[PDB]
Amino acid sequence: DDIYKAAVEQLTEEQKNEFKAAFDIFVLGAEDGCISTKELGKVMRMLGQNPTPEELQEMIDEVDEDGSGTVDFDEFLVMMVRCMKDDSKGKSEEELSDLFRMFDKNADGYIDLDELKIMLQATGETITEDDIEELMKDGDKNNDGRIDYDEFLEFMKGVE
Amino acid sequence: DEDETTALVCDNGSGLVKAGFAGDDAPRAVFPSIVGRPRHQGVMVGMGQKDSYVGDEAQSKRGILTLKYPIEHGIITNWDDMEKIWHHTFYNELRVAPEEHPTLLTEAPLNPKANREKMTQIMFETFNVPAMYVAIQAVLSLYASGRTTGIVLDSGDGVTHNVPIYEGYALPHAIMRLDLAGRDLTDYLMKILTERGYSFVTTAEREIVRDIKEKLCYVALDFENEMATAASSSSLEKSYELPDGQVITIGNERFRCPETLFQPSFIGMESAGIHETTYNSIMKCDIDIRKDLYANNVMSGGTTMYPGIADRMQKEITALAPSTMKIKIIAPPERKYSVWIGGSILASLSTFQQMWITKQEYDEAGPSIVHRKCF
Amino acid sequence: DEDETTALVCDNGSGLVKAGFAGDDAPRAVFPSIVGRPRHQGVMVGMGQKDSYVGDEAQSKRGILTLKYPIEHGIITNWDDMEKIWHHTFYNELRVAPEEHPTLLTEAPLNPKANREKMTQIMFETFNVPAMYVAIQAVLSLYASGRTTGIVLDSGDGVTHNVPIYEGYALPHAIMRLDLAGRDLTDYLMKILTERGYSFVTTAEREIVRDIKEKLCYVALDFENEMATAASSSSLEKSYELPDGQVITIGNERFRCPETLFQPSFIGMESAGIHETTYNSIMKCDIDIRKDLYANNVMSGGTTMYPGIADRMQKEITALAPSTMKIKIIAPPERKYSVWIGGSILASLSTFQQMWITKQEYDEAGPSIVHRKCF
Amino acid sequence: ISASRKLQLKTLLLQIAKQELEREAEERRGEKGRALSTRCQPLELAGLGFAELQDLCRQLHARVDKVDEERYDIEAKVTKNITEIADLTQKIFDLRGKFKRPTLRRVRISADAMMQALLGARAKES
Repeated sequence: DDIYKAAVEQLTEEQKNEFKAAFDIFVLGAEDGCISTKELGKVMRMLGQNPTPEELQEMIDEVDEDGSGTVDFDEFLVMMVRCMKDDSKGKSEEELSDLFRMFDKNADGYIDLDELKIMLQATGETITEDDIEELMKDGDKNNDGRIDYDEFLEFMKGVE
Repeated sequence: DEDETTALVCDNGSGLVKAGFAGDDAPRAVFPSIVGRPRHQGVMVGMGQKDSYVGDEAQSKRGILTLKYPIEHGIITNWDDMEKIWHHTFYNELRVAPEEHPTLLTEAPLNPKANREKMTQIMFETFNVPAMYVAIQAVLSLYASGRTTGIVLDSGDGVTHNVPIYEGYALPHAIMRLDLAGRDLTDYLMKILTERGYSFVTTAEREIVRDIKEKLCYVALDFENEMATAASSSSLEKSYELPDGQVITIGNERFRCPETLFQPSFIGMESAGIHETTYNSIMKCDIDIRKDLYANNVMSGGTTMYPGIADRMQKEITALAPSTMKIKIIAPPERKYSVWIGGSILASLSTFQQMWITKQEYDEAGPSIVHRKCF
Repeated sequence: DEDETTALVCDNGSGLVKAGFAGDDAPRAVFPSIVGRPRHQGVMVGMGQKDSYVGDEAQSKRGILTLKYPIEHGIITNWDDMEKIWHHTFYNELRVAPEEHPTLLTEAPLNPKANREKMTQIMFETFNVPAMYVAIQAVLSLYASGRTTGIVLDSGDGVTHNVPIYEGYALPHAIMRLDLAGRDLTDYLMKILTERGYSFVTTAEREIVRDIKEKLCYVALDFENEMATAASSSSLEKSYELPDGQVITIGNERFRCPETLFQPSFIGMESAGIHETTYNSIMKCDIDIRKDLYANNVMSGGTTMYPGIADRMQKEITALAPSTMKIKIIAPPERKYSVWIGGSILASLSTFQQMWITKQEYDEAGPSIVHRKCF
Repeated sequence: ISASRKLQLKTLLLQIAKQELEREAEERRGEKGRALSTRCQPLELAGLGFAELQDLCRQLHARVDKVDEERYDIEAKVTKNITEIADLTQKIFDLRGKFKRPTLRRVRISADAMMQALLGARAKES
């Protein structure tokens, strides 16, 4: 729901305006002027294909962080760059063990916030405690305050 | 045009063939398992006109064709016609040559061995496929449904298999195969529609009755209560528009035809129905297995696309089952398509890479190899 | 996870295994002496599934496993399964590598010497235990019960040993060994439950009957009176629930199973019963020993949990005994577990620290050392 | 924290854990070289006499037996922990599984192919 914004950060803006016009025809004949089910449907139809309104409304909700339920034009551009091949490859358990022995400098089987903090400060990017905090919390689904190893798989599942 | 040298998957039933690539969402195309042939003398010349039509071609030009099904009761009997369906399926809709792609085909474990041997042989000798596998429709149904344990009630076009699987193991002596399926329900409907004043006898008429059944019929969670009203009031009838502009309606026949699944005697079959077979498959399993199978009856395949069936089955098995015990039904929206779905899942598993028969193994062993390596 | 290199204590019988650390009050884990193996052909791919299951794993996955007991009437004959039971016990539940802790195992003195030699060998040659000590169950029973003197009545699942001890010394000529135990009582129950219409033959079914016995059976002080009552009234019937929702109602079979301990002919045994042998163990001792053994008849091990057993045994011995003499039975709550407790007590006694065989004396002498160092 | 920030945070974190894996491994490997020089110390062959070298070969062959044995014990233990990893990962993976199944779709018409089937020539960056 955000990685698409991260990818357009990597992509250009000419694609954004091409999708502006896209959205415009994606609602050519719309009921709501945004992409509901049938709007995305006529998108696929102009694409030469015929979709079902369920997955339509779902890709509508596949970005839905707040529960917005619809395709805002912003959320629209999100959904349209969702389909460009920008960042792939779904990082997971093996290299995550290789990296978790490090990320668990405490070797708990669980990344305490100590290691995550230090390695973020090492990341070179600006390090907020919103960073380290959200990262601890998303890792730690048991919410132990420490990112378990499989909670670390969660922590680095796919994030290219 | 594909981005991977993946396996191909085709659920070739007695009804329709669901075909696509392993690792994809669904089938790229679904074809009738039909090869059509003209039954009329031509008068105009330079009209094209094929000797035979396949799949959707067979139905699109059906007005003057007789339509035959190469597969019946789960088995291919006409291998030449299935090669034709496959050539079309693979090259025209999937846009793939099997020569470079492993191919997975499906059957029931109780179909004659000839089915698995001809499926394997056609793909290795007429398509030169690098590898083959013949899968269990019940297994594919369990992967699609999210289960390793349960009774798979596939209720297909030509046969119902009824097999208990526990922790990934078959309980094969407990399979209650039933000679009742969707194709028989269609023929039953044709006879009852005749009683109502609408006779159907030729292929075009037969394909329409199947279409009527698919859109108008339902099973009902309680057929007796449904009949009490359906037999008393026209408010329970539903209209169908025939291709020629005529209108046919169905009243309590709308659920009495599907009811055959709970009353096989309607088509002359010596059986008490699918819920009896579900129950007996559980009964023939050990007492420490039964609890998990009661809690996991799995519907898959078509004919499970009848409103009231999940509830009808829960009541019908609960009625035979011991008290205290919880009887539960799995009946996902991935109905009728779940076997294809399972096919894609199985073909693409890392754990399945060694289950494939390669062309070299086939050429050395001959077609009987499918009987020894697949399952 | 233990904070000291104390002895490991494991009482491995033909039924259950009680495992824990010396110096404690109770075993930390209890496992059945079972290794389970699948008896079905796998159907689904990527299902995991073990080649064998041990202890609680064997029972938990038993729906498709055949369950085997490595111990035959008190002797281990299957050491492949016992090294799995021991490895699981130590590695997964007691969280210990025996290499760092001495180990105490148990057995009757009339158990073939081959078993105590092999118990000593498994801990030294497979688990590299620094030391070993195979204990007498009767010794452990008296420590746990607060006695030095008394009769140990230990009918188990395998065999009944019946041994008198006075001032800590055994009177071995007075040991009355019988091939009469819970496994046979269970077999009798399976036959009489069959008489009532409930035939139990498969592993799941055999485990159910064993479970029925443990929860429903009793002996009663007076057998003739309990028999006559059960034959006259439904008031002595008790129900049991089975895994699939079936319910069995059991009448006099509830005490006819346990009755075999007094009536061994029920299982084809040439014996007068446990009370004749308890009585004879006292009788075969000198008259200046007998008075203390009569007053200290001590129950240990299981089957001693049947209500009416302490009173029937005291009454039968009293009936067989001379008048004037006071006969008393000790039947503590630490029943079925007291041998483990005795193991903990013995392993930790300062007076016992010289009784341990080290992995040096063992290696120099060989396996036969247990006969000279333990018993 | 917004999108691209979180992307960069976690990918740079993965790089940092890679660098810590590198430092840990180079520690381990320097330790290897040093410890190996320490245990199995190079031979002192110069000018050694005939029977001297006979007996020395015999003693170093006993040394072969010892060190081989012991590393092989470490090997067997490692194999036991290997089976342990395999079977516990199998176990938990199953506990993980029954719902863990990661899969791919293809109902995703990628926006390259999508926007081209839409725009033709106008799908230049699309």
